[PDB]
Amino acid sequence: CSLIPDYQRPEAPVAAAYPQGQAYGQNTGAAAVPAADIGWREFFRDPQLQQLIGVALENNRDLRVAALNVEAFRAQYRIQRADLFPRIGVDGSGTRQRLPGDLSTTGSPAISSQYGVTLGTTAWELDLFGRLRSLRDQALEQYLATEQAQRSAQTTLVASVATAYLTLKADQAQLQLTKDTLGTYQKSFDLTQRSYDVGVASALDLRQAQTAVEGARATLAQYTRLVAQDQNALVLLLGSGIPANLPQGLGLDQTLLTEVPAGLPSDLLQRRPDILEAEHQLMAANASIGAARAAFFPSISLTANAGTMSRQLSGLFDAGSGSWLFQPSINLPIFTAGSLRASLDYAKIQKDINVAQYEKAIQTAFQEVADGLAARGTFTEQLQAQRDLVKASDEYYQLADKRYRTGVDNYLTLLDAQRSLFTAQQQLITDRLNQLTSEVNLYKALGGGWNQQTVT
Amino acid sequence: CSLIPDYQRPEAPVAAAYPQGQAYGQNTGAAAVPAADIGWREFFRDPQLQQLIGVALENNRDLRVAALNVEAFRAQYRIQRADLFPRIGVDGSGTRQRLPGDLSTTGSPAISSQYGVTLGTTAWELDLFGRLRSLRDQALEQYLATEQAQRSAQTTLVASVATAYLTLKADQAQLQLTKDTLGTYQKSFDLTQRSYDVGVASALDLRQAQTAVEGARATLAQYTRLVAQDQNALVLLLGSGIPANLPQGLGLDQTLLTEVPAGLPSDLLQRRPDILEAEHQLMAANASIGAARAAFFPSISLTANAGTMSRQLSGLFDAGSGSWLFQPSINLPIFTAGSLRASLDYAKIQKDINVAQYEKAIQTAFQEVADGLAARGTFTEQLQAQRDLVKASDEYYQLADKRYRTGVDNYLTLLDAQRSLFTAQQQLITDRLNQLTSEVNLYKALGGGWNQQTVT
Amino acid sequence: CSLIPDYQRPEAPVAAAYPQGQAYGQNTGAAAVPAADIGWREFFRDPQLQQLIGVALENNRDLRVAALNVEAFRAQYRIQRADLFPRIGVDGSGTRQRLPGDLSTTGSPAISSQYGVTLGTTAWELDLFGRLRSLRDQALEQYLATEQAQRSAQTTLVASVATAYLTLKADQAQLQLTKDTLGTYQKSFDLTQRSYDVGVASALDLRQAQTAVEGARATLAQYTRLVAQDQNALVLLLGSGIPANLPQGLGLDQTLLTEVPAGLPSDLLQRRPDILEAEHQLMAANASIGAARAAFFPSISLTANAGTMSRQLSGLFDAGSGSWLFQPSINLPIFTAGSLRASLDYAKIQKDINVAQYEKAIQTAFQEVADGLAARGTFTEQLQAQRDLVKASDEYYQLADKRYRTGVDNYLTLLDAQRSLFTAQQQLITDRLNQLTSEVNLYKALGGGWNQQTVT
Repeated sequence: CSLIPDYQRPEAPVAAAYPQGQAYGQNTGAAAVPAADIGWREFFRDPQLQQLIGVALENNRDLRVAALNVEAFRAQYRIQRADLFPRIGVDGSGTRQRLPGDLSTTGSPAISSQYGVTLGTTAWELDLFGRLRSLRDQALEQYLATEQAQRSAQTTLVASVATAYLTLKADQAQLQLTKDTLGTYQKSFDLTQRSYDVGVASALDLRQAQTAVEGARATLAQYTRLVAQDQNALVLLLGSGIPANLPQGLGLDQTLLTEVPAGLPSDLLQRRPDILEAEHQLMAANASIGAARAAFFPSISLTANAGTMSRQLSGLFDAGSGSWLFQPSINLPIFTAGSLRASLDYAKIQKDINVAQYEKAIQTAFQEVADGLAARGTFTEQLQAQRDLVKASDEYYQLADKRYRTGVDNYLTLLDAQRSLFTAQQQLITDRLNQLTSEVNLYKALGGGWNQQTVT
Repeated sequence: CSLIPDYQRPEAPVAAAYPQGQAYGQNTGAAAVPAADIGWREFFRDPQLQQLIGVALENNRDLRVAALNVEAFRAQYRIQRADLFPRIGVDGSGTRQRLPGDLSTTGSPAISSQYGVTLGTTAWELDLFGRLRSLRDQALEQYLATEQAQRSAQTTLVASVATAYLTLKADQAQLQLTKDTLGTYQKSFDLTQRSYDVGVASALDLRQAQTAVEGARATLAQYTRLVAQDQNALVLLLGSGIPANLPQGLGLDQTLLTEVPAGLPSDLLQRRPDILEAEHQLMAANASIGAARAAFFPSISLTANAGTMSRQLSGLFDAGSGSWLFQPSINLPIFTAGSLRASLDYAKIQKDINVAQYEKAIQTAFQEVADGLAARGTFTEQLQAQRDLVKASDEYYQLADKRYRTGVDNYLTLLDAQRSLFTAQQQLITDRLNQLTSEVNLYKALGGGWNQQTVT
Repeated sequence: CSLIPDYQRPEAPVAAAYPQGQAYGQNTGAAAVPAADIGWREFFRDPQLQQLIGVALENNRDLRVAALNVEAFRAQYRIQRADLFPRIGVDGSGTRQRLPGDLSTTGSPAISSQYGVTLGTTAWELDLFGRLRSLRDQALEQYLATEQAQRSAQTTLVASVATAYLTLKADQAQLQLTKDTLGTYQKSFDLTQRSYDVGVASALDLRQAQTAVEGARATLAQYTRLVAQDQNALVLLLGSGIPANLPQGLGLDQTLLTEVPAGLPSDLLQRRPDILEAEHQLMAANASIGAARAAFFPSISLTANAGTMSRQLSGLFDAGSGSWLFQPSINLPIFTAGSLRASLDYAKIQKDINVAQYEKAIQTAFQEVADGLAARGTFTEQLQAQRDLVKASDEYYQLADKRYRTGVDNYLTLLDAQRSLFTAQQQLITDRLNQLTSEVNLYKALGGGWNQQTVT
């Protein structure tokens, strides 16, 4: 017997379609090559990023823990596996008691005694109704779950490494942008000083100019700090130092990511690792019901022997001192005070809990992918507008500087255009960061980067 | 015996009063109907929200896990409960050994053997000094704790659902506000273009105008994204789709929430579920001391029988083969190497730990409610000022546009007034969101929304 | 025997040096007095903070849990310790069975029986190959780990208390700054009203002025809220009320912190408590290998007696009813179905897992200190620039107000200078907060504030 219930994978409690509305492109339906199947070496066009990910998979201690845990759980399966087979040792026993007259063989106070090197099993449980086999398959599903948890952990690592790298690249651009800008404010301030010296620019003009310089200096210090803290974050996720002979990277203006396709909600159940994870736990919960069911049914047990017994140690390995034992022990529970029913309620409840966690994982997955698509339907429009804003801000700036130098107009307008230009450029860098990050996370949420190369 | 210590609920280590200072309204003292007692159907005036909460309580997988866990722990109580009663089975034994001559009945190598279908108990522990009863009441308090954890989980769910909904409603307003505003910037830009074509507005004016348009376009894309991600967040907390025939909602200008009263700090100990939770764990810790104390005291045990024994299987259900057994086993420990004292130290330490966690929960609760009241004493002033800022910003805007069109004044002033108006309106929406959120959280922290209707 | 493997502390998988680059001061190399050794009473120059920390160490429930847990784990060690010594009780047994004729002494259905108050041990495991001693030293390392976790918890508490206090002091300054500023906007608005009444200032001027007033009012309400919520946060971390007779504090302009030295990366392995923590867990993992190894080797066991036995209860404490028992039981496993190998794989895997967690803790520590130094190499430049920005902003303001009052220039410039001044001052307060916080955290990450006074 196996008393394990049949397993029916529960109904995905999400909509058949990903959402629609103003924020999303049209649903692309079924995907020839699911996003879960696209290798990260392919998804990440930047060759420098690729190597970094590689380093991280080799060296990152959290992922290393996740792989070790797969082994831990296999070892656990191997323990339960062994449990269906008899433990056989060499049991060298030896009683030597003094009894009183009213209990002795003689009738006066005697000293009886025995000895016995044997070979056999004690209390071997014979798995007729399948308590152990159930516990075993429960351990197997848990191993399988832990296998999925590793893949999950990897996809999380890939996403974090790419993000840490992109964040670095962003802040490096902010810093460089700030460098150039400070140079320009210093230049403008010097021109304005020569003008003030010569009688033309006002003290107010000069203070305004100074104001732009100092604000830019402060931002410079900030981004210098952020760039460095980004490297520290990346080195941590790598689990070792930044390699010394990287290929050249790609700038954020270039194309960094492969378009990965939406797929259908239903692909998550076959392809996202933490959903499979949760499913395995459910199947483990389900196997544990078997165990609790078997506790009702009769329970075979067995001690078995062969060896040499004697009255004194000296007669042990002497001819015809041979000994053996054979002893079955069938047991059928009849009255628990509900204990066995309660243990069975417990196991079913545990299954129900895992149904619900499995549903949850599905729901979470939907939400994250939906959000990914909300980003994908909106960031192209946003960057396009933000780029227009930079361009116009820049035209605004060119005019305002000219109108100021020429005496035609005031410093306040120049100051206004300078701020507008600098904040738009910073913001443009951030928007591009956020849009890259949304796709990275979308790739992770579809089923991510477990594969190095695309699987056909 | 029960060797469980008397339980004295520890002293609430918080101030008798909620704080005072510039940030708070006067303490309202004792509350006729404690906030914990106000049903969410009453606290939440918005009928659309009400249904959404309802959907969430039916469908949310995390709360479903919490309820299942209550059952899990009841099942656990039922196990310990059963443990004070004898396990009675049908134990069909059967030895068959070969002994040597110096051990046999004969004096030459013999094969002895027995068989015996019986009915009785093995090693039934008789609970004189109460080890089991203690373990049992420990399981009962844990069940009670888990009951409180569900209520806690519900109050967390109510708070999150209301928040997710309000956040949606806020972003919907931001989006609509942005829509209108873009329309106005487009309109202004077109007017400024006709003016430029006709010789009047300057190129600078035109660039400035353009600048407002593009910034507004970018914000539009952003809020379109946020509105959608908000729906995704709400659908997740609901644990199913947004229903298809909702009542009409209420706008954020309208009255959304019932005024809930402060109460006294002391109400938290009778009414906040995670404080009661922590208390039950403390009472469970306390019950476990009983268990460890009993390990010192003597320990009755019992095997009992009735059945049919025989020398061969064939004589089992034959007349007068009747058999029975009765066997007590009192045991008083005398020398542990401190083990039993250590086990008792452990249990007391575990109680102390739970005293401290119970105190903590109280302290956390105080802090959260205090913060709630800091919000309640300040958000009315803040919104009032922010509304004034909108009004004045709007007057500022009307004038600046007029002065610009009329040639009386420059585009920079118009641009300044346009930004001031738009950021104040956005900020006003956010402030109202934050103030609603503070009360929602305050309601949760007082003891929340476990009840559907107000309890009298 | 101890079958525990030799322990080699793993190689610190971080760079020999802390990072260099634009963000960092030169590496200061080895430190005469490591930062871990500087007492918090010394590191924190503010006497009011010092007392607050003191209060927190006395009263904070989380740290109290951490200390109790050290005791819990010592108790656990004491349990395993006791396990190498024999449990000796008083075992008052007593069988009374009815057998059938074919099993009885007589040959017809008899009722045999025995009784026996004794004193001795049951199944005392004799630790030849060291299963128990291993389990014991595993419990000792776990105790040691938990000891380190307390220190860690303290250093976290010190850092949080200082931070909560600084955050309070910051917001108090923001609030005061806002108070003064509002006073100035009200003053300016009144002057502008008298000007408008008298025919000179324009309606636009007046609206602009109003705008500054209302924005300042809203900020006032906000910081009033934040100041209070900060106190609530501090009171929580203290685990009791704010004392009633504090020394006077220090303002944020003053010197608050001792310069703590970098040290070398290598100091973290001897001095950061959670790294030592992780090491102890590793040494515990390592000790558990011993246990699993011993399961292969033979296994001595022993029951021993002295007492009084009899055929009837009435003969127990009668002369020459003396009884005793002596019974060894050596056992060597021969066939497991790989179970014992699997259990040994498991224990080694568990060691490997702890190698990796130990490495991780080191890596995390490096990252946090590196970040600390990135702050230390950049915040002096940043504050210096931000201070310049305040100064210039203030000059800008003085001029703009003068040029406005005098009819020489417009309100927009005044408005611009007013915003620039107020946001720079707020920002300056925040930067100073962040820079203080970085050093506080840097001190914590080096090895923190376990010591009250500097250790020589």
